[PDB]
This record gives sequence, C-alpha cells and structure tokens, in this order.
Amino acid sequence: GSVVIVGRIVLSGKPA
Amino acid sequence: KGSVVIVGRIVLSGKPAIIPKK
Amino acid sequence: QVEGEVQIVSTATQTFLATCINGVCWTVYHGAGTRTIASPKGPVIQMYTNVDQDLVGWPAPQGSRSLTPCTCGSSDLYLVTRHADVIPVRRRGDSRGSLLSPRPISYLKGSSGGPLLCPAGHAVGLFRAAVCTRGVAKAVDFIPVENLETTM
Amino acid sequence: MGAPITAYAQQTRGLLGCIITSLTGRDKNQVEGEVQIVSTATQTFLATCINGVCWTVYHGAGTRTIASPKGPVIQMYTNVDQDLVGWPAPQGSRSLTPCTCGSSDLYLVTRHADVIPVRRRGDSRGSLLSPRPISYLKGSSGGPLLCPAGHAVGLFRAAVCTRGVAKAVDFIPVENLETTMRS
Ligand SMILES: *[C@](O)(C(=O)NCC(=O)N[C@H](C(=O)O)c1ccccc1)[C@H](CC1CC1)NC(=O)N(CC1CC1)NC(=O)[C@@H](NC(=O)OCC(C)C)C1CCCCC1
Ligand SMILES: [Zn+2]
Ligand SMILES: [Zn+2]
Repeated sequence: GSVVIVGRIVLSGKPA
Repeated sequence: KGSVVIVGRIVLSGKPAIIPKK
Repeated sequence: QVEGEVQIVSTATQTFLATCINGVCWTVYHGAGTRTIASPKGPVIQMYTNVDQDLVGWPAPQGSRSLTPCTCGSSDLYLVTRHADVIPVRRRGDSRGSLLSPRPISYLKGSSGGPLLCPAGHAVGLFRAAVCTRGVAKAVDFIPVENLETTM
Repeated sequence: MGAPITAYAQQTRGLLGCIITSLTGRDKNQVEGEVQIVSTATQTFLATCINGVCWTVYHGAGTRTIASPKGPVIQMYTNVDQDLVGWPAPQGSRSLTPCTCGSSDLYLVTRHADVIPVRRRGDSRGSLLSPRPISYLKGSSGGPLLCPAGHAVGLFRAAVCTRGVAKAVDFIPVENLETTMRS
C-alpha cells in the first residue's frame, strides 16, 4: 500500500 | 534623500490553514 | 507556491497527519506502518522506520516546508489538528501534555502525526495518541523532537 | 493575537519598483501586516507597527520620509539617541501592542519571517538559545521582539556576534518608544 497526501496545512496561514 | 519604501511584509496575524486546492 | 509544514495523509484504512521536520516527513507508525508515500514518480519508501517509537519518516514530499525543532524548552505547547484547529496544551513531561481545555475525542481524531508546537511555532514533538477519559480527550501523548533527531 | 507565534513573508516590490517609488515617494501598493519589510537605495531592514505607529531603527531610516499613496510622509518621531524613528502606521497595517507581562522569554521575528527564541538578560539585551550566523539576522533591524502572547517587547537593533555568529542581540525596549513619544 501507499500513503497519499490528500491535503496540506500551512501553519502561518499564508494565503496563496 | 529618497523615501524609505515598503518592499514587503511579515504577517503575524495568520494562523494554521488548510491550503486550499487550486 | 505556499508550502505546508503539515501534510494531511490517508491509507485505505485511515486518515491522519504527517509533519515535516529537518527535511523528513514524519508520521505515526500506527497510521503509516511501513507503507511507502505516493509521489508523481512512483512510491517513495520510508527513510526511517522506528516501530518502537511509533515513528516513521519518508523524504519530505513536494509543496512542503520543514518545521524547526524547539530550543526554548517551553511547557506551553499548541497542538494543530487535521482541521488546522489549534489546541493549547501544557506539557506534563517527556511525552505527555494536558489540554488546557479538554475536548471530545472526535475533535482530536485523525490528527496523529500532527505537530506539538512551542509559543514560537517550533516543533516540540509529534502527536502520537490522545489520552481520553470517557470520550473526552484531556491529555495527549507525543514523540519529542529529540527522538526524531536521534532517529536521523 | 497570541501563541503559537507563526509568521510569513510576502515580497511586494522589486529593485526597480523600489527605486522609482523611493524617488517619487508615492507608493499606491496595498499594505497589510504588523511588520513591513522596508528599503532605501542604501539598505533594507524592518519597521514594526506598534499602537498605530510604524517604528524602525534610525541607523536605517535616518531621517527620510516613508513613501505612501499620498506622497512622502514625514516622520512622527525621530530620536537619534534611542535610535528610533516612527511614521504614522500605513493605512492597512495592523499594530502590535506592548508587552504587559514582563516575560523574560522573548521571540525575535527575522526578515525571513523566522521566529527565534531569545532569553532576556537585561533591559536591552537577550541571548539566542540557539545562535545563528550574523547573516541570518542581517536586514532584520527594526523587527519585533515578542513575549509568548505576541506583544511587542522591543525592536531588534544590533546583534552581539563573535567569530561571525550572533549569540545575543541588543534591542530597543518598548519603553524607549514611550519616552520618545513624550519627547
Ligand atoms: C540592522 O540595521 C540590519 O539588519 N541592517 C540592515 C542590513 O543588514 N541590510 C543589508 C543591506 O541592505 O545591504 C542586508 C544584508 C544581507 C541581507 C539582507 C540585508 C543591523 C542588524 C545586523 C546585526 C545583524 N544593525 C547593525 O548593523 N548594527 C547597528 C549598530 C548601531 C548598533 N550594527 C551591528 O549590529 C553590528 N554589531 C554591533 O555594532 O555590535 C555592538 C552592540 C550594539 C551589540 C554587527 C553588524 C553585522 C556584522 C557584525 C557586527
Ligand atoms: Zn521553542
Ligand atoms: Zn507579554
């Protein structure tokens, strides 16, 4: 099996 | 002399956020 | 683009978190096991697998940025959940900490692998498991950064 | 604002845009945040907004005006001795508030938006718990020093480094900011 990344969290809340 | 210019910023107000999908 | 320190991951069986510290994407062995992490070039294997510590680590994935270890020894911790919720935790010892305001376990579910930060946002440890009494999580179990540091 | 202290940076201008704006003195750009990455034709450093005033280090801003969307803005406070200057905080910025807990555990925010622990060892000094090469700190003069709740304790001024490594830093306590306003 494989662990897949379904999302990400930016700790500083930096907007795109 | 010339003016001091804001070239960028550093934001402390931000808090953890799930980066929205593009 | 914006890079995340914490990755939200999944396996057929579950969902939890992974945290990137020192160029490695760490998570709980009870979540990942020995599975490889997916990559656009194929599965990439674990760099470290410390089954004893309930710790595993792969090379940090893309769109991620690494977190810095704590060096201030603070006891004021902050747990970031899988929903980016922050939970104030007062450290009770090497690998234990008490939630300042207890929360029902559901609120902490799926966040193991996540980070335990100090007041400077530095990694103090990695969330291992919630210690709850009757469905209310009032404490947490964690892997100190030093262990990750040692495993490297 | 409180803890954990996390910070992020955003570049808003480049070399040429900075020069034109420096000369014209008219910056129509949107401004956000509590700490502004500031520059002159000479050097770049930081300016921190505390209680509606955008403070920075005198050895960087000298007595220059700040470019704003309405032309240059003259300084509100200049204090060569305290090494302080302050302009009205730009419209859009958010201000920090002075510390009121007397915490000895401070956190210095570098121009790269890195938060680094500093143990207060006096009214205008603290030591890095984890030293760094002086270059990590270059460009950070004027940046804030915070207590665990994210309140301003002082502005970074100079780093006490030896052999090329900053082991301690000297700051301008928020008190000097008050004494500089009353006079
Ligand atoms: C801040 O003024 C500062 O960060 N300056 C901006 C800067 O460095 N800009 C350049 C640039 O624009 O070219 C830059 C280089 C690289 C990347 C980005 C920008 C500065 C903090 C420095 C220490 C990190 N302050 C000083 O330069 N000061 C001010 C003097 C009046 C006190 N001087 C020092 O900090 C020097 N130390 C010192 O004087 O120690 C005695 C006590 C007061 C502690 C150091 C300067 C760097 C080399 C070692 C000595
Ligand atoms: Zn710390
Ligand atoms: Zn305080």
